[PDB]
Amino acid sequence: QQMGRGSMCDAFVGTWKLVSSENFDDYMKEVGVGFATRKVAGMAKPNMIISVNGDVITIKSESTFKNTEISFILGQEFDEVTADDRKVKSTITLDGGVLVHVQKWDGKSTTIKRKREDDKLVVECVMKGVTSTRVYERA
Ligand SMILES: CC(C)Cc1ccc([C@H](C)C(=O)O)cc1
Repeated sequence: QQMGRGSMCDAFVGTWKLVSSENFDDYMKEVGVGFATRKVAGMAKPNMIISVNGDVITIKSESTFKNTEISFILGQEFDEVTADDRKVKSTITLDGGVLVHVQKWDGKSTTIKRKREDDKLVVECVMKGVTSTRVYERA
């Protein structure tokens, strides 16, 4: 085994904490999340842990609502059970410097984008015409 080199994806790696959220309840409504789940999920201030090991990216969300973990290879679709218990087919790619996560279920689709902006990790969640912006800071 030799030490691998880095990647552009290293800008995402680390431990992040949610510091702001806008329009998340409206995004969740558009997604189809029920009232009680929306209320509890909207209160959560997760930590998000992003790591890379070879071609495998792991995104771990630790919260008081749910914990989730996904591991994947860019461009390669996988099964995901979301925090609100949708069973989706997901593909994550890069669009420039943006991690683009598309989730498909029940004939619906939503896109989550993660991008570095200054010292922040900005998350855009889009369902149809509804966008929510969530901002993480280094933990
Ligand atoms: C709560 C439900 C809609 C699933 C869910 C949970 C977290 C997030 C964003 C990506 C984040 O990690 O802050 C989007 C969607």
